[PDB]
Amino acid sequence: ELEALIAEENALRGGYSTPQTLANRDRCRVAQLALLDGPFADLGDGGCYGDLFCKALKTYNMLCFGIYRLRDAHLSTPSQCTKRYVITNPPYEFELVPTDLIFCLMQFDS
Amino acid sequence: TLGFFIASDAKEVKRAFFYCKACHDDITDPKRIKKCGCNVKKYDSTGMFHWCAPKEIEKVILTRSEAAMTVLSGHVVVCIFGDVSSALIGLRNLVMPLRASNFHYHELKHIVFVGSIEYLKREWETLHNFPKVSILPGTPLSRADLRAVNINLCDMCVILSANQNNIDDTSLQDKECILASLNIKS
Amino acid sequence: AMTVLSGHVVVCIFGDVSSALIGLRNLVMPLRASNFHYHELKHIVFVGSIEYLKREWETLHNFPKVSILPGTPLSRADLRAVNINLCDMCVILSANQNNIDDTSLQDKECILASLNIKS
Amino acid sequence: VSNFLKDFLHKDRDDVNVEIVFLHNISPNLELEALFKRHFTQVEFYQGSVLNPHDLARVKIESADACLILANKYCADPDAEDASNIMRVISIKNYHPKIRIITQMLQYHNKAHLLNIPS
Repeated sequence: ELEALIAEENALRGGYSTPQTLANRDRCRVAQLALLDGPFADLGDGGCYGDLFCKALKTYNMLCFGIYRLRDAHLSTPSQCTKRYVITNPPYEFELVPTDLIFCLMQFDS
Repeated sequence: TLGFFIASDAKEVKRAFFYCKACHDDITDPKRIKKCGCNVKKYDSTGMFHWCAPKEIEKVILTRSEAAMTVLSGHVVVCIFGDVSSALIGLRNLVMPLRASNFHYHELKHIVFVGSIEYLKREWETLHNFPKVSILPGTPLSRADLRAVNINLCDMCVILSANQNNIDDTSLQDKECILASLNIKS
Repeated sequence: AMTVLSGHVVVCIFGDVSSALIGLRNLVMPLRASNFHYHELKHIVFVGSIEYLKREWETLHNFPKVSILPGTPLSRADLRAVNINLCDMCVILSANQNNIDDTSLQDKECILASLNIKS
Repeated sequence: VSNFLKDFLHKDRDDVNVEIVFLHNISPNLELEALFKRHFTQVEFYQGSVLNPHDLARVKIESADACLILANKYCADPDAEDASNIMRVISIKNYHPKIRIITQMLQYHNKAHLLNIPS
């Protein structure tokens, strides 16, 4: 419908807020969450990915689907690199480290 | 109802269709699952994007001193290698997902376009209904412009080129963007 | 949009500031042929670029009921402004025939314009 | 090439056992072919691109003493030529970071880009 409106007018048209549009506002958005100081801080220190997935989905209706992991995290020696790589859909028994970011789909809250 | 899954192989996906609680609840191994039969406008008309009243391009253009005076943090810097005679790239496709009304107004990220104003005036007629968008009419290759927009504090720098048709050799089409990247890292 | 047009002729033109003139007077003289009374004359509205139409205008400025909408034949808003659902005829013409090299692709604009109006 | 070979392969130059390998995607014409034939015992030519690592492996850039990059002094846009040469330097240093590079720069403000390459 928005495609048809934009095709007709060649522009985006404003409008007044109605309960239907405000209900249409509620969706999910892509986000990255850190495990350093969040509600999953304790679980991110050596815990499994599946427990994080289940807890997030059950409590906040949050869908975790990947790990943005610091590249030099498996090395014993310390490193100054801040680069991270993508791990898509890790298994249940995948081990977490506190310096990890979680791809998630978060609900809208007013 | 159709459902979308992420999986390594398509054989495990059929378990979502063959599942039944009667003779699969006790089964622990997933590979053992079988087919046993047991007053003011703030959004657009559809209300799915943040909207603002149209504004002239003069009110969003910043000078280098003006950009330095304002403090930008957690913003998006879009460096563009455009021209007065070059193919439009459709910058609205970059700005609509970032004004998607899933986000509150305070969660929206400021967008600063760094590039030629002769190119950007030809794009502005599709971008003037979005709230927090500004222009620095300079060059992505100049360090003074990058320091004016606080590129060390942005959430993302997006480097795009528009003069792809002009360059004949395919491998040399990326010389600007690559150089721009190597500039910012140094 | 304020003025009401009915039983008129809408001439959509795919012109340009640097394109061959097509001689629009040859379209307007037979429609102002004095066989018709003044009340029987059909209003002519040209929809297209004003850079091309200014170059045409020096041979069309002596005819009574001719107007210009400086827009695009491919935009639906311009077509709704001239009440294209009430016209007697819509004439779709192109002027950039020399620019396109491939012969079969010379008609892409006009054809698309037609398919727009029908939808 | 004629000026570079005239100075490099001078008759009064002390005996240096250094061969010259030209790498260029554009095939040489009759005059370049004759010039390469005149120095067939010291000069070889290969068709290829610096930006392609296969061609860099062909000319044995990993064991070459140096790479010399010549510029187009007669070009419409000197900045584009300088950027292309800087990208050639980036490609060579990405293949082999320790090779010595002598390059020609047209404009003075462009050579600062060379300081952005850590190699």
